[PDB]
Amino acid sequence: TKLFPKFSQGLAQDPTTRRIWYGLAMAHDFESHDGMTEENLYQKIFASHFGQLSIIFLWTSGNLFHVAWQGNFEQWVTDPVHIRPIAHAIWDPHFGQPAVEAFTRGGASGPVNISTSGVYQWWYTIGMRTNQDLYVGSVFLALVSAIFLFAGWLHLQPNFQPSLSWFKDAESRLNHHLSGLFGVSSLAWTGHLVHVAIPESRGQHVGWDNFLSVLPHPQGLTPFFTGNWAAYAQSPDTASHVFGTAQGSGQAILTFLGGFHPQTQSLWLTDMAHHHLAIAVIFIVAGHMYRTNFGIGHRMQAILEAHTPPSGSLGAGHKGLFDTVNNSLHFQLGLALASVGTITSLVAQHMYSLPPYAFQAIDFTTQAALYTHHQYIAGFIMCGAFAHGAIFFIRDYDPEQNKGNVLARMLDHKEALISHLSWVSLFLGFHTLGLYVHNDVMQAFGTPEKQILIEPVFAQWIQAAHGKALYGFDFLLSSKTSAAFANGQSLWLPGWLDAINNNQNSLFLTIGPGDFLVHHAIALGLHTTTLILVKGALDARGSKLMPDKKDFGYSFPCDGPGRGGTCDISAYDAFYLAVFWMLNTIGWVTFYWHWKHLTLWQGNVAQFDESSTYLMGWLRDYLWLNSSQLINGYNPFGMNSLSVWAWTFLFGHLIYATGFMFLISWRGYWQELIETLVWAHEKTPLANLVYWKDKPVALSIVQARLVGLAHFSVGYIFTYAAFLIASTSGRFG
Amino acid sequence: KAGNWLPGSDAPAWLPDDLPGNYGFDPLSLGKEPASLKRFTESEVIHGRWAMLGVAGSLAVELLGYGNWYDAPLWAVNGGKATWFGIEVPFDLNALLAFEFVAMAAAEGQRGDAGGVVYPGGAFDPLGFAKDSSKSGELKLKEIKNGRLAMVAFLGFVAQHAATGKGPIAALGEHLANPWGANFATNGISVPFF
Amino acid sequence: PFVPPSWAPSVFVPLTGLVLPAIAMATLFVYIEKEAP
Amino acid sequence: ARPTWLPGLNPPAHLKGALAGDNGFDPLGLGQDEGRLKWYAEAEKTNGRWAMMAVAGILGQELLGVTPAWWEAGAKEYDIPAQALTPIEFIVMGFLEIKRYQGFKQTGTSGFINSFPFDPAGMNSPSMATKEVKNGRLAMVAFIGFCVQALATRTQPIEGLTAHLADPFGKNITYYLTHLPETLGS
Amino acid sequence: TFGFLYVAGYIGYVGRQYLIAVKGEAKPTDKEIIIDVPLATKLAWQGAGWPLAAVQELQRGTLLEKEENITVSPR
Amino acid sequence: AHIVKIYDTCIGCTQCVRACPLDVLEMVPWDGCKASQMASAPRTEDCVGCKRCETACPTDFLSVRVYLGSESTRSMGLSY
Amino acid sequence: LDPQIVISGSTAAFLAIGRFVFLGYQRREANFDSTVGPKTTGATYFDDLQKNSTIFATNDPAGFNIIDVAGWGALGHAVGFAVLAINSLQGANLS
Ligand code: CLA
Ligand code: CLA
Ligand code: CLA
Ligand code: CLA
Ligand SMILES: CC1=C(/C=C/C(C)=C/C=C/C(C)=C/C=C/C=C(C)/C=C/C=C(C)/C=C/C2=C(C)CCCC2(C)C)C(C)(C)CCC1
Ligand SMILES: CC1=C(/C=C/C(C)=C/C=C/C(C)=C/C=C/C=C(C)/C=C/C=C(C)/C=C/C2=C(C)CCCC2(C)C)C(C)(C)CCC1
Ligand SMILES: CCCCCCCCCCCCO[C@H]1O[C@H](CO)[C@@H](O[C@H]2O[C@H](CO)[C@@H](O)[C@H](O)[C@H]2O)[C@H](O)[C@H]1O
Repeated sequence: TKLFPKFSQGLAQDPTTRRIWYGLAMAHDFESHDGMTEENLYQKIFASHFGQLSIIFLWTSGNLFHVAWQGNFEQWVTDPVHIRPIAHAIWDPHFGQPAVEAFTRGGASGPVNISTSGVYQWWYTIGMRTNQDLYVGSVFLALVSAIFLFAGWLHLQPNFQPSLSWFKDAESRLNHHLSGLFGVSSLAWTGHLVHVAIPESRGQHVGWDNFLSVLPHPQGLTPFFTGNWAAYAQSPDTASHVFGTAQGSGQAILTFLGGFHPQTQSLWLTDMAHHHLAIAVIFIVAGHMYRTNFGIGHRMQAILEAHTPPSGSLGAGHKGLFDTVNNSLHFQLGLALASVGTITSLVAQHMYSLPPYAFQAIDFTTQAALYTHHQYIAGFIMCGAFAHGAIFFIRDYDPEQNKGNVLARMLDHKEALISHLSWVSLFLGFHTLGLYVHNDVMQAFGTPEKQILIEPVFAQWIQAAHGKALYGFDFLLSSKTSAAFANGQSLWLPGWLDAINNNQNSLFLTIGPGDFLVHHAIALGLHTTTLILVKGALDARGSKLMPDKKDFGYSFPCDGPGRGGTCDISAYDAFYLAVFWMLNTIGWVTFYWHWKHLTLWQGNVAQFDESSTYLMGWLRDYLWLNSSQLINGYNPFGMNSLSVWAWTFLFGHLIYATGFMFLISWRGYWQELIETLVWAHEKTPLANLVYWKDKPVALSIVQARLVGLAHFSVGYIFTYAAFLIASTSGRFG
Repeated sequence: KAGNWLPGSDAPAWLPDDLPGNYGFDPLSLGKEPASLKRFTESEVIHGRWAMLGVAGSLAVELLGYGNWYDAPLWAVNGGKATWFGIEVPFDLNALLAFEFVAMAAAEGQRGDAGGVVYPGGAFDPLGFAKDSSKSGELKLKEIKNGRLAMVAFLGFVAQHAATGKGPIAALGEHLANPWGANFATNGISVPFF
Repeated sequence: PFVPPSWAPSVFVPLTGLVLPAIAMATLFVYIEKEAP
Repeated sequence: ARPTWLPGLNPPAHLKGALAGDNGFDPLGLGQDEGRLKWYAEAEKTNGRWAMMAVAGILGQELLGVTPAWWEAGAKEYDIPAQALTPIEFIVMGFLEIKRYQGFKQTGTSGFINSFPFDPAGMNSPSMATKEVKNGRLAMVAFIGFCVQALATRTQPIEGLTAHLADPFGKNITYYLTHLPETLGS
Repeated sequence: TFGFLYVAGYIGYVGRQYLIAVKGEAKPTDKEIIIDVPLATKLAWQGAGWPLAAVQELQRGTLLEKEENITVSPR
Repeated sequence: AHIVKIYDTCIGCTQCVRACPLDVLEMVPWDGCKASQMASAPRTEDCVGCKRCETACPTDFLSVRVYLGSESTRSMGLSY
Repeated sequence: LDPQIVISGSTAAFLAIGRFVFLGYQRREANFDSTVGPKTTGATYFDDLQKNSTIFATNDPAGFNIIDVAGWGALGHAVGFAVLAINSLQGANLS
């Protein structure tokens, strides 16, 4: 039999091409490998994590190297407002001379790509000023990548493999990760800001060669050890400070100004220094909570066992959950993806409205790409969070050990949960779509005053509570007599209120009826996607149509045409259907973010306010209007620098449409077609001398759903990425 | 049973009859679990005893002309010095928190380890009013009824001040001046549509 | 010291785009087809 | 009942007292695998042996009037160029250390080049083994004291001691940690 | 808001009354494809007081089925 | 090879055996049902996984179950 | 404020209440961790890293070992600097 795959004898004995495809697709499902034990499972995962870490630091090293080698960082730092950053050089032998000239720009030697990832603003903010600064960082991270790779090898060796119990010491790992991984890293990052980043923003060079002889503050550590910590907040950078120079600069290293630096339109460095110092203290303290070898602290099992409501409303409460969580990796992975997935959305939300990197706001293409980038990644992570929660129920859930606790009771009323999610999705869809169609008919008939425009009073009321005085609610921070206004009036409100009432920045943009409709469409996306994913998990173990679904696994094709038909009945298929709704939801979010910002960046916000209340406005004034430059990247008269995005735009449409083939036409058609191809090859003279070793067959039922979904997603992403960058960059960049 | 909160109703089974101050009032059945009721029984007495001290203290300050209960801690803000009965006190806010935190931790920690004692007696009853242990039923009923009354009164102090801004004694004087024109129905706050 | 030569793309782009893929595909094709002893 | 680092503390089981300087000090229980404790014991001496020479070298250089301070020696230029020094050191140290490791694996003791143990003068006994560790530990603590005192006081070891002796209460860690601008502004 | 809910509850309550009415018949399925118009008109007019009738069913406990009389999948 | 299991709720209707298009199943004597016969799966190496047997089983839930497993020339239904 | 008085004063209070007030309560809650049981039952190096290999015995009558001193001393230092830092914010110009 064939060697590959070495981890499954069932695959290795398959004489068809399914062996190749399935061998690739089951490589990282360690639990399903032949001869796998629990202890070997954890040691492989530990080794794999070292590999991922080494790739991350190597990928970062490659970015640093190419910007220094081929970028214009040293030129960009001089005039960041009027210089486009360079990502890397182009050496494409297929280029013609017009293409070579078209992509030559920014004073570069030859063709180059413009960066959109914002690394220039990030690196410039944290104190990098020269190409040699980037070169040393690149070599340092390449070395760090090597060390992690060695550690991955080291801990696979006979005397360094941790035992199974080592991976299940929950109290000790939480203490270290909270205090050391989070707390000390944040404390160390405060050291960089106080010692390097802040001085570099004030025109003083601090490097490894002189940082031991430079005083971060004129009073060196006397305020710190004497408790007079307020001395570090005196004489902050003035409003006239020019970033990177000593004119208008101050001396404070810890402040709470609370606003935006007037020139860079980004958060103050002294606030970001005090921010990281504050959480570092909290995280170091929080890391002394759990039991270890020293006789103090909590044991997490005791905490869970205690929290049972005395009235029996939650049944057994949280009894038995410690083993349920501590023994299942899919439960832990589901909690990790759900938490990280939400934080990825939070990063996108807060970075566009509280830009932390100098000159990030004015780079419109970078801001658009960064928000879209992280929202699409958050969407994928959330779908994975529910997928592994569904896998937990099939593989790791033990009904006997979870008898009567909160987890078991979720399955008890799963129909109630699914029924109510179904109602909310239907309600939002009916009325959200209905109002849009009503407004479209009114616009078509020429009566824009007959449409249903509902003021977002609840959201506009929140903005009033934060100090936005436009709506006249005179509430909390919007009223100058409230205690909330008075108490903070000496710490951060003067800066915060100044920024929130500036209508040229993205801090709490003004909202109207156009924002009301879009937000309710977003809710429909979240609820429907949750409905599909939640049903896939709660029904994973069985249903009326298939009472014993657990016996078949997480992913199987179907149960056949009997009992009416069971296509797409597994929990794997519920995730597969939910990915479509995730893309649809994130699409609505990113269209909404992009259109509301393009109108702001052009100064004509009225277009969004007027055209966003009906769906023809989106198609006409957003998709059609902003495609004009994209599709002219190359035309019968020539081409320009946008021809790559024009080409990638159609490239996306093609991959997307190809995915329809794997989703619409199913296996039986193709297997019978391949059988005539097998006949044709064998009877053809001069070709039947050559022969195959793996019998050709059609893709499997499950494989084609993944292959179709992969093409659908890739085409989805590449089409909008090309349009997002091209429309934003051509308009302003 | 000390009475019936809702005449004609049926007393809850889970409320023992001899429990002091038992009027059968438990619309939400919060005391259904015996263990929970035991904790609630202690908390009511402790809450009432603190409320009785607080209401007595709040009224005493304003009756003697030393301000209202709400203005008392303003010296620690503006920069003035503390005063008690007009006698100047030599401590400042940060110092006061030190004595209170240590003092209250000792007393409350000592009470906490007693495991739910609510009628200690002994050194806490020097005059021997409850030494009998048989006639204490009325005294326990009197304590809880005055305790519940004090708890309602203090909520009145907080609620009334948040609406009109005047002290409890000043509010009483204003009600008597114009009972029909000065009450909760005339705040402009309590009833939005009046 | 770090700056690579100006001719680096001329060698590395064909090397990583045409040469290494050819050897990688040949290595993988032989590996998957290889039969167990 | 040997003396222990903490009064009235029975030493942990994994520490038997056989090793030299065994005071039962292992609050984190790092040494509990017999295969690692033997490696750590050898690692303790070698770190101490390098510390003992380093402390003597810093003190000797200062007492003999060598300049600049021990933390500026690298900046100074010598007969051999700095580029040539490292290749010489790498080859020489690589040879000595590789043979240092090879002997340890075979014998389990410490030695030099091809001799394990390296005791030409025949001085060796449990007392000598104990004295080596205690003097070694003191040097390891001493060297870190030099490094930190250079950071804060920016004075050489003997120089710092003289200042403390001259003005014990006026000059100490309390003074220097609150006068970094003055000392570093000179 | 309260205008729509009255009509929406009217329609839903009338349909629920008809569905319960035919469950007692010999062949309920044939009473659903082929509507019993005389009964439907009778229930159509009585639905004007649905909010009163709906509340009284809730308080008497006949609005909801028992958990033990509803089929559910294995768990 | 796929896995085919017969459970003790079989009533011996023989419909699974008739439905099977590869003669994988057969009927054997039994005493656990009125028909005094039970379905058997002696030749699962020829099973292709069509699940026609499950379509034909009257009992609820099924008394014959097919669990698709390792693939081969026979189970993949190849004539080449 | 004088740091020596505030920091030492707060530490003394937190050590005093810890030794004399909450020592009994703290020990009882520590036994609630005994009901669950030990973390691991093994004899490998990595299993040994999860056991109380060293027991910190103390001659104090109440059993106020060094680990307890570090715990209650840390809270006193944390509270002491909070008091000093907040009081420092008074009379601060442009801060
Ligand atoms: C045993 C070695 C030793 C000795 C004899 C001295 C002696 C002196 N030191 Mg130095 N020092 C040492 C170690 C030592 N130091 C260490 C390890 C550090 C790093 C923390 C420092 C950091 C240091 C500074 C920052 C300063 C001095 C200063 C001084 C002088 C005044 C005393 C003082 O302020 O001490 C108080 C402060 C100390 C840190 C001394 C601690 C000494 C004890 C014995 C260390 C015990 C370590 C312990 C065994 C480790 C256990 C680890 C645990 C995890 C198990 C004086 C000449 C001052 C001076 O005037 O210098 C010119 C001064 O400014 N020392
Ligand atoms: C850190 C997070 C994490 C980790 C450790 C894992 C780990 C695992 N997952 Mg999970 N998963 C994650 C995130 C994670 N997942 C996310 C984010 C999602 C949502 C998308 C999912 C959704 C998911 C599903 C639905 C399933 C798993 C499964 C698995 C297991 C097998 C994986 C395997 O064999 O892949 C093999 C890998 C492949 C076949 C290829 C993966 C690459 C895809 C097809 C996209 C390729 C795009 C391509 C590069 C684009 C080219 C563009 C072109 C222009 C060049 C394994 C335990 C499977 C399992 O067995 O669970 C029990 C399973 O069914 N995961
Ligand atoms: C534009 C495409 C589209 C639309 C409109 C819908 C609509 C719907 N999907 Mg579907 N879905 C789509 C694409 C779409 N999907 C795709 C591509 C996939 C991937 C396979 C899925 C996968 C999917 C899943 C897995 C689920 C849904 C669900 C839903 C419902 C969500 C709740 C809702 O909006 O209720 C409001 C209803 C609508 C907006 C539907 C349209 C109503 C029209 C306008 C009524 C017109 C009536 C009028 C009198 C005219 C009739 C004329 C005729 C008689 C000739 C809804 C029925 C969820 C569901 O069923 O929840 C209950 C669900 O679980 N969808
Ligand atoms: C990074 C990948 C890559 C690279 C470096 C190239 C490079 C090239 N492609 Mg492209 N190509 C690629 C990927 C790539 N392609 C892919 C993926 C596709 C499919 C989508 C194509 C499809 C494609 C087509 C259809 C054509 C090209 C052509 C070309 C040539 C255009 C420039 C020219 O005028 O050459 C002129 C070429 C020469 C003067 C000769 C160059 C050297 C020859 C090709 C090989 C010499 C071998 C040597 C004698 C012996 C072995 C040496 C070896 C062991 C070191 C050039 C050789 C054009 C061409 O001319 O191809 C031959 C062409 O028609 N490519
Ligand atoms: C199925 C399953 C699973 C999964 C799950 C998931 C995936 C979930 C998710 C979830 C989620 C994803 C959630 C979230 C949530 C959230 C929240 C809950 C939030 C909250 C918030 C808050 C509360 C806030 C507040 C505030 C505000 C608003 C403002 C100001 C500030 C403050 C803070 C105050 C698992 C694994 C378990 C397993 C089993 C099964
Ligand atoms: C013997 C004896 C005695 C005495 C005793 C004593 C005197 C003691 C002391 C003790 C002490 C005196 C202790 C201490 C401790 C301390 C500690 C443990 C600390 C800690 C700290 C920390 C942890 C910190 C932290 C931080 C930082 C670093 C920065 C900022 C922030 C914070 C603050 C957080 C008596 C007579 C009583 C009795 C008899 C016997
Ligand atoms: C402005 C006013 C602010 C007031 C803030 C009050 C903060 C209170 C913090 C209490 C911290 C815990 O301290 C408190 O824990 C337990 C009660 O819960 C008591 O300890 C007791 O409590 C258990 C439950 O009642 C008993 O079964 C046990 O005998 C014992 O564990 C402690 O003796 C007490 O000190």
